[PDB]
Amino acid sequence: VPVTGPGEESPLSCQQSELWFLNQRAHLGSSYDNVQMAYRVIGPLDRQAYARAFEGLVARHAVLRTSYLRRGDTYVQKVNDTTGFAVAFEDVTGDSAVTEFLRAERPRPFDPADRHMLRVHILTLTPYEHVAVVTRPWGIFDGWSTGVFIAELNALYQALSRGDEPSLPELPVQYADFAHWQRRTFDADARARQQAYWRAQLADLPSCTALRTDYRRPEAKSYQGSSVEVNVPAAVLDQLKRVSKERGGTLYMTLLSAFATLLGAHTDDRELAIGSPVTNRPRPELERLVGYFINVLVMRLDVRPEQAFDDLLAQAQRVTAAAHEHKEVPFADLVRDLVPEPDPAYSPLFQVMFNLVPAVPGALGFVPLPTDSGTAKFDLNLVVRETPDGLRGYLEYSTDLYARSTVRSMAATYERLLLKIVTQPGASLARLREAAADGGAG
Amino acid sequence: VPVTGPGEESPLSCQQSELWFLNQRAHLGSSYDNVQMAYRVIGPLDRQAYARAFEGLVARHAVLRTSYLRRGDTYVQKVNDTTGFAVAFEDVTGDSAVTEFLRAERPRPFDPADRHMLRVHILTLTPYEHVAVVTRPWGIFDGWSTGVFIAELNALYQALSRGDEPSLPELPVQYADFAHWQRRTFDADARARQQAYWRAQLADLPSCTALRTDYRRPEAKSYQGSSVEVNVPAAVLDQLKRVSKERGGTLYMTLLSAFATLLGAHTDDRELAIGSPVTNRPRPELERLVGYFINVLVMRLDVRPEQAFDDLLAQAQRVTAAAHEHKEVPFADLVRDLVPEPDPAYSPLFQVMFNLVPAVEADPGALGFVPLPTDSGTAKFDLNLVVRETPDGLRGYLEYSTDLYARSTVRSMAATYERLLLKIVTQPGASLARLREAAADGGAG
Amino acid sequence: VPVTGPGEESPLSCQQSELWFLNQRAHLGSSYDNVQMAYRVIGPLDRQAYARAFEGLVARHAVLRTSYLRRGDTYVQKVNDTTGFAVAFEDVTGDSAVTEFLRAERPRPFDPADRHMLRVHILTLTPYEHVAVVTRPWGIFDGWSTGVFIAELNALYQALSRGDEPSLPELPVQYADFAHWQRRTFDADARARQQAYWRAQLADLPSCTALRTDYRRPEAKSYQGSSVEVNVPAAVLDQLKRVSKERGGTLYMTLLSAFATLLGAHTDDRELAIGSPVTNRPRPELERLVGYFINVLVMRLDVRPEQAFDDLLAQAQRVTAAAHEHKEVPFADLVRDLVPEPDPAYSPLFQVMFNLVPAVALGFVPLPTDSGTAKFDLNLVVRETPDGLRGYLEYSTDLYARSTVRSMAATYERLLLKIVTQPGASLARLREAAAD
Repeated sequence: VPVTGPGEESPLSCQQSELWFLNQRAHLGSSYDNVQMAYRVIGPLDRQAYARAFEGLVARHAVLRTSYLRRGDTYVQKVNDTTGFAVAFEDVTGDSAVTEFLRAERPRPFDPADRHMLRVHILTLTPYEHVAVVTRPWGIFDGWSTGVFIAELNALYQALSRGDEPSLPELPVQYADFAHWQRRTFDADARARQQAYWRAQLADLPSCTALRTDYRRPEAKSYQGSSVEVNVPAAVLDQLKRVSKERGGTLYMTLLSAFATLLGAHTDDRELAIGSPVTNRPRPELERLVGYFINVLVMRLDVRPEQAFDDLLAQAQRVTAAAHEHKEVPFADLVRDLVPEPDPAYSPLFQVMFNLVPAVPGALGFVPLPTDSGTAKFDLNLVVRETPDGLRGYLEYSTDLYARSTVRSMAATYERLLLKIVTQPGASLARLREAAADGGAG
Repeated sequence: VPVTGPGEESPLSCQQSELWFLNQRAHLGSSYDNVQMAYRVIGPLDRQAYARAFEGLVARHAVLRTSYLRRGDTYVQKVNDTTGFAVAFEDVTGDSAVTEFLRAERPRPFDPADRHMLRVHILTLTPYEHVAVVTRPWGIFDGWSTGVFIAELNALYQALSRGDEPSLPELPVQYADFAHWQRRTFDADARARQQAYWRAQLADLPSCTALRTDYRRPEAKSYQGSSVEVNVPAAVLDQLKRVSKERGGTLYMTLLSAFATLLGAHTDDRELAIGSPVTNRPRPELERLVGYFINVLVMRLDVRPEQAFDDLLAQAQRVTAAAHEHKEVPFADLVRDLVPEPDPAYSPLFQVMFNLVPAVEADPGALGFVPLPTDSGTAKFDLNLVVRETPDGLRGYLEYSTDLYARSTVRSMAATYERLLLKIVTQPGASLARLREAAADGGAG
Repeated sequence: VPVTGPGEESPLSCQQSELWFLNQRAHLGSSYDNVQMAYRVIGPLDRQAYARAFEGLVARHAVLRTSYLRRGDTYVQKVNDTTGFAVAFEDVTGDSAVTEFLRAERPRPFDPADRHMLRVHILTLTPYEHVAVVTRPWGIFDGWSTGVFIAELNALYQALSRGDEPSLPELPVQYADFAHWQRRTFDADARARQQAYWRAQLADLPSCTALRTDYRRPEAKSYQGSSVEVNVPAAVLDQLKRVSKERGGTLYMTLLSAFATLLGAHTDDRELAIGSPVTNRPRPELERLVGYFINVLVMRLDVRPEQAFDDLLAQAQRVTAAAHEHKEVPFADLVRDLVPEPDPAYSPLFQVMFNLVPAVALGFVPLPTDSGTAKFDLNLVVRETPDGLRGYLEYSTDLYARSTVRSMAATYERLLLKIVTQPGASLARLREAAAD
């Protein structure tokens, strides 16, 4: 129930603890992690209608028009009005101008005192070719909100291109409403409970996994990265679904177990810590809001190589079930508590990350543009998503520690490990790794 | 209508002029064109039922059990009974072992007098992983026959795994009946007319296209090569279909015009010759038969760079419509008549080929099928673009001769083709030079 | 003595009975058996001088410019001049490009009427890195001639690069003179005697060795294969050379006995036939020529498991000594006279081969080209080197997986140790000891 008005300074929610200005780094800059979306629109596009669809979308969701101000040693959020938001138009000559503009437009800084938190550009190449650029600061909204945003934008464009009017269901809940409702159902007792659980769980855990890289770890992190591409056939994915369903688990647990099995080849550690972002939407009134509902949990797994994959699956199921009950406390709290002195040479509390993204006549075609920022916050980052023709995704690595060929071999090993898990229903981790290694020179 | 009795010799069809033993090469071997088809089976497979499904496939299609006997200075085809065919079983440990076994199995020779024209291997890895291998000589059946083969194989296996009896459509006619009908439905006047048309159409054309290559052309072709992949997004494919249907043509003409536009950047020739295999199944009955129904036609296009792409599209539509009217005479006869002595350095009458493959059209304990790569390492032409249309866009590969090209040049060619399709979509009235310049914003490859 | 004039036609030698076009296979191709020879040249290389070195090398050796003409039911050889030969230059960027170019270049055909029997390519990678490629058909010259070829090429390049004059030993005779002399000596009586000896020696022998294979033997050989490496330390090689000396034998006999001991674990037969190429240059004048002097002889050994290794070594002594007295008759004639109707499933008269080859600014790094070809079931080729024994075990991919062949190679390397330590043990005892 709405408890906010104009000019109200409302407290930040639990998930706004890492927006963009609370994670400053001296050697990187203040805007190194701006999130940019680039698309190519193919077909006869009405520029004015499409821009007015963006304006209506910004006026609909209140997060895109929210500001923040410093209040002593903490920060607060403030809601502005939609006046002053305009879609910029530029004429470009070819793809070289487009890529130069994309490269020179993302790193321009956002400010907490800025009144609109969205920048929209429409680049016109020909009357049948347009590029839409959406860039926003970190911590504004997540991938689920990105899908909602894109679907709503498509609906608004289809409605508004003609003489019609925007016709969408209203949003009874604003983000500040969710913040207040969460904050009143959140006390020192629950915070202390979850911090105690996570300090007990992350006990006696090495500060950095013994990942045998290619190049010796630098004394300081440069935060430069790249990515290799991952593909899994649809038949293998269907068999993985069948395997997971009859074992009592889910697909995420199976893929996390496979990732843990892969990383056992690059380290001799008995325990492995992998970070994993989860969504926090515990209410039927929150599947349409555009906002940041992502909290990172750390998963600990036992990767002894003489055990069966079934035992690893059961352990991963138990760990995942336990972790989902204590996902309220922010990760930054755990970083501050359990890591007093962070070493600039590696990330705190984990160095690898696994992320399963949720699925989800005059027409227009949309081809996403390649957006490779070159940033890698951790040593490794496997982001995969379910698709009708199998599993698609990529593996992001820090360029200081690994060579491209080794990361390619790792991705191929993951793809072969999934098949070997499917086809060998009783093998051990070492047996599965040996079976996957027979790739025919890769 | 069926006009052949059991154990009757029948004449060869026009498309059977390209089998494998009528086109031998001294330094290459008789089995250098063997076609191998390997795929992986995931799930609980009944090996014996699958072998019986293969045997039923062999017993159902009489091309798979047809011999070729020499009568005078020509050949005739005889159909045998299915007895003698068997599936071979091997236990294989690993995937590199599978690759070595596949490389060893493919070049094994086939004989024209052999009673069956098929080899089937089932390789057991685990009780839930098998590899099925099918090998045949060239000229036995084509890709549409491969689709029919796979579909009826799956149907037979579903019928046989449980204690049922197969329910498959009865085949109206045999391939020998088709050959007899084709022999009756011409009195050598149509053949002479098609000779005349193709002799007039291909006249005054250079013997070899003046393509620019990385390496110098040897005095004798080696017939080795590899390929690089081609990928086009589904949105671009849909917009290409929209444009092609607006212009009144088909998608094949648009893709062929795009290929002709790409090739004009690597040659100073004003006019190109591109060969393309086409299907000739001119009755409803033959549409489900397993056999060879393919002929190759040479496409002659004018690629002057100052013309609009619409003019090239119209010319391609005209040429393609004209070529499909004279597609019954074999390409080998054209080579014999127009190229009395062929230069061993290059292939006759064309050196680049374009092929658009027709598109291929849920139990709880079902089986998964994953195709396995088959890198034959062969190259019959300088360049060979093979693409097929899929629900997720356009898939294919660009095959090239390793006597002439490095891999980076062919990668650049494929990327330029993929960019050219998009630039064709987004720029209606641009010329060929403008299209090439717009597509050239790809970072030098 | 030279008995050949310009433009004279000479008869074919006995060793020329297996060139490449007298042994064609229909399904394989005429050029499936070409020999490709690639090296890497590191340092500042004068390319024109090195090509001129190749031209002078082709002019020096008359086998490289010899044609073969059909006169009746047989062939004759004619020597041409050095005009028409040239080195081909290419700019290549990368190593995968070099590999692909090498794979493309080898299978190009050779014709018997060609004036030159070589193809030389110089691939420029950088102005300080080059790749030299030499390709020839089968039956032109052997490994001894390859060593002579390389040494003389290097000498010519060293002489020509620094503006000097070439100084090479004069060739006393030419290969056609050797063929003329051979026709005079081995005419009608030695042929009959050797044919009778080989008919008596290879009688009552199984058609095919009953080896145990991973896969079922196909109805027709495909001639595809691979290989695995074989490595032996120098101390072991020295001990083997010593233990051969105490018996009066040589290293070849000891290695052949060890190879036969290895094969007895995979076969239940009491008799083995092993083929082995043999050098035949029975004159001082023939030691420096470039040509083909190789013949294949069949060695028949008894491998009963209760005998000691000493008895097998003595039997190898006897058999090897007896075979070298009858090495003039070609192997093809023996196959024709002994195997009238060959079986396409296997090779004639033997299926396993053992080949021991004799031992041998800019830096040179060879580029190993694996052809993927196998003419027999198994083929052990070992080279003697200062650091030990180097070579490979080539196997047919129709019959064997790689793991079995690697296990065989490791067992052979261990069996050499077991032979060195205790030569008095039986064959079964050494087999059990070496299986660990």
